[PDB]
Amino acid sequence: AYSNNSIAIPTNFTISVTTEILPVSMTKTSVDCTMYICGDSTECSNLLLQYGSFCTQLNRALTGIAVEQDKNTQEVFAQVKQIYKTPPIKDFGGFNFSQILPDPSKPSKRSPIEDLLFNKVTLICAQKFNGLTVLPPLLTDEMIAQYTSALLAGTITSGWTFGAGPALQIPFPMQMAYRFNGIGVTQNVLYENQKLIANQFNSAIGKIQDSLSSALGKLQDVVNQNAQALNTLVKQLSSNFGAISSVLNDILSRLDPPEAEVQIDRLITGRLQSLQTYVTQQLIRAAEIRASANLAATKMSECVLGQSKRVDFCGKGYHLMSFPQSAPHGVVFLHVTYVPAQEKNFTTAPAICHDGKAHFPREGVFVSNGTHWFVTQRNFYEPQIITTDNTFVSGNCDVVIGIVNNTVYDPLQPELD
Amino acid sequence: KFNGLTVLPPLLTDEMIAQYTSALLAGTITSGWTFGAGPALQIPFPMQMAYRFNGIGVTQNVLYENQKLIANQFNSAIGKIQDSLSSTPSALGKLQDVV
Amino acid sequence: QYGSFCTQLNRALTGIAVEQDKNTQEVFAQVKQIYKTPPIKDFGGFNFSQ
Amino acid sequence: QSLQTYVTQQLIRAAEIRASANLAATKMSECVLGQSKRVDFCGKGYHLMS
Amino acid sequence: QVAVLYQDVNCNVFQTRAGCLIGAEHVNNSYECDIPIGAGICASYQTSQSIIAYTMSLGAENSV
Amino acid sequence: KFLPFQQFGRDIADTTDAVRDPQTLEILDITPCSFGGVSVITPGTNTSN
Ligand SMILES: *[C@@H]1O[C@H](CO)[C@@H](O[C@@H]2O[C@H](CO)[C@@H](O)[C@H](O)[C@H]2NC(C)=O)[C@H](O)[C@H]1NC(C)=O
Ligand SMILES: *[C@@H]1O[C@H](CO)[C@@H](O)[C@H](O)[C@H]1NC(C)=O
Ligand SMILES: *[C@@H]1O[C@H](CO)[C@@H](O)[C@H](O)[C@H]1NC(C)=O
Ligand SMILES: *[C@@H]1O[C@H](CO)[C@@H](O)[C@H](O)[C@H]1NC(C)=O
Ligand SMILES: *[C@@H]1O[C@H](CO)[C@@H](O)[C@H](O)[C@H]1NC(C)=O
Ligand SMILES: *[C@@H]1O[C@H](CO)[C@@H](O)[C@H](O)[C@H]1NC(C)=O
Ligand SMILES: *[C@@H]1O[C@H](CO)[C@@H](O)[C@H](O)[C@H]1NC(C)=O
Ligand SMILES: *[C@@H]1O[C@H](CO)[C@@H](O)[C@H](O)[C@H]1NC(C)=O
Repeated sequence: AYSNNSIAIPTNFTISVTTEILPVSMTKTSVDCTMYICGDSTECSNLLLQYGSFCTQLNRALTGIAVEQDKNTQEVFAQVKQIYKTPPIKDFGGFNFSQILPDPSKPSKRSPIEDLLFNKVTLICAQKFNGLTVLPPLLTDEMIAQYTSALLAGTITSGWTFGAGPALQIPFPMQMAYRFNGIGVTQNVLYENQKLIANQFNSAIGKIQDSLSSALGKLQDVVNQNAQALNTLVKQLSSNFGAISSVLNDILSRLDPPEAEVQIDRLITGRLQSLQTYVTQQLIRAAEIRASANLAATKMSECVLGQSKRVDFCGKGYHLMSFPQSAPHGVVFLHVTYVPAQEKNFTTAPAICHDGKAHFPREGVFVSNGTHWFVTQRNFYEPQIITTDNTFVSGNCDVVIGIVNNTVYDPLQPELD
Repeated sequence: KFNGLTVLPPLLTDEMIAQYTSALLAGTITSGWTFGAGPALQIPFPMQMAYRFNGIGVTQNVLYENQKLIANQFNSAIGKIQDSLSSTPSALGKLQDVV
Repeated sequence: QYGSFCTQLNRALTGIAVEQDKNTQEVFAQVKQIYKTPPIKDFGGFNFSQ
Repeated sequence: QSLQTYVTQQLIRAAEIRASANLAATKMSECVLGQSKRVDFCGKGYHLMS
Repeated sequence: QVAVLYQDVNCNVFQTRAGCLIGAEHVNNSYECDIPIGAGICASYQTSQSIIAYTMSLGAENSV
Repeated sequence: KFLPFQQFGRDIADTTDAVRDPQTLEILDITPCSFGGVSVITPGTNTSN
């Protein structure tokens, strides 16, 4: 419903948390081009040697892919030059954080949500050394978890300043008041019902686990695509490519040397074409993954280390904060956001004028109780008497359309009486 | 129709895309930015424009004292863009080249 | 006997085709609840008829 | 060979168009659904709305 | 003087998850390094003078 | 409509006409017969059949 003198103001809020999952790296492989298309054959290698420097180019491409994956993993997480620890006493003012920071009981040193994400994501990894190998990631899972825990401790015990110089401690309720002031609502609306908010926050953190126990589509899809591409590369060894047989030993033994090169070269060309296709596909996939990792790094740098005024970049609704969590070849952000609810509709007016002088709100809006007029903040509903402190004067209410007559209290008047 | 080459229809027909665009326009016209961050809250359009003016440093009273001029300028600009979009063939080039 | 090139090409093209629908959906469907403008266009002077 | 070349070119173009669509989605989120303080992300001048 | 690392070998020797490493010895403490090896371990040159390997140090640990 | 001297016809690959019979000539368009892919919609093997 829309009218030229009607506004709707929410009288309540709900704090929600949203999970955003982004893959930052994929498994790195490095196939031996000389070995892949020549299964330990001297004549095969001799024939390939005259086919240009294709193998060196393919090896360089794969090595570059692996290096850029290590760079992506380093860049997404290692945003902090120092490692922070949460204090032993977990007194944050009612905020139960026991679900995001790691617990010491489990040997894995990972948080319950981190553990659930690790357990959720799983031929695929057994190709039996057929000229191919996987290299371990430069950062282990334990070090990634340590980075995430350091970021978490910094963003809990030091607000946003730890990402912009030295870490300055600050009590968590005051940090949340700072965030509330950032989104627009005055900080007092926190302290007036802080306990309630805490419970709400806890409840939200208590749901995503179930919401994650029922998903991981991006990470699983990346892993499945990589495994399936590797499997379809390995399986191509059994094709004839127009030759007598798909095995170098069989074609060498059955056929004479001078009449087997004409048939070995077709198999060489087929294997080289398959390997080239695999390398090109991996290059395109790595470019896509690098774009995703850059987006994840930007989200970690803005949503976590600070407060983002961008509308839909760190979860739906006004953004309060965010907590990062590791995941196998990916990162999961829990965005803590603030959304209005339980709105009521009043009748508004752009300004109110009296004794030939207009008055506009300093920061807020004018609403109608039904017979009286009030000035309140934009998002939350908190009526206040329209005094000269909350309003400023400009004009004579002869040019503003929609002026509503009313009186503005002067705090100096009662002193005279 | 050639041999072995085919085109699949889009998931969202142009009517549905137009409906989505109209929904976004109506939301941004009758509710400002609130409909993108929770439940939609109604607010008069001059008041929303005053909020947006206050969001770039210009005081609120500027719009409430020059509303007629602001509306006339907005209407003139909209007419001018509609007229100009049909002037040069290259205006939609960033799309056409793709095709 | 030339391998599995056909499957690879078909999978790549199908992936592109699905990705286009994903692009359109995530570009336009930013709201899960469509709105309608009021019948009366008293916007205070601004003309949205175009 | 011809079909492989066509598929690779299509993959590159699809990646570029996906980047453009992501930029369009970001602009729709931050310019229509709200006011953006990024200076030249909503045309020249101070942004008002979109 | 350089060091040599193999990839998949059940190997101044020093076993490493990334593969057998010879030519360098591991140290018990840890420093932020510049030559990545893998599996959280990495080598560098230090003052005689030799090449060493160690697990990476994330940063100067401090609790506020 | 084709000038009465040609025999074949194509825009890219082949749409030939003009039946080669010396006694009778007639223009016959050549087109495929609606080849097409086939897709399958399944709610899920563990949900229904
Ligand atoms: C907004 O602009 C439109 C532009 O078409 C105006 O529409 C005009 O309406 C009158 C009323 O009969 C017609 O005679 C004109 O031909 C229309 N077009 C133009 C260009 O004038 C419309 O009046 C304007 N105002 C509103 C409130 O919609
Ligand atoms: C806001 O909603 C919560 C939901 O549980 C409720 O407890 C609270 O009382 C509401 N606020 C007010 C002011 O009633
Ligand atoms: C206006 O405020 C007074 C406070 O005393 C209240 O009694 C009254 O109900 C309010 N008006 C309406 C229409 O509710
Ligand atoms: C609102 O519009 C109505 C027309 O329905 C008009 O009578 C009234 O004066 C307008 N008020 C303002 C403040 O624009
Ligand atoms: C407000 O008061 C002035 C003078 O007291 C009067 O001229 C004007 O009509 C009043 N406004 C309304 C809406 O009655
Ligand atoms: C590596 O060698 C050591 C020492 O012989 C042995 O204990 C270990 O089981 C070996 N591991 C593998 C994977 O071969
Ligand atoms: C590290 O400490 C262990 C335990 O005292 C010791 O056995 C080992 O030799 C030390 N490392 C070096 C390089 O001295
Ligand atoms: C299908 O539903 C059954 C019934 O709960 C479940 O056991 C199974 O894991 C589901 N998935 C598959 C692939 O069968």
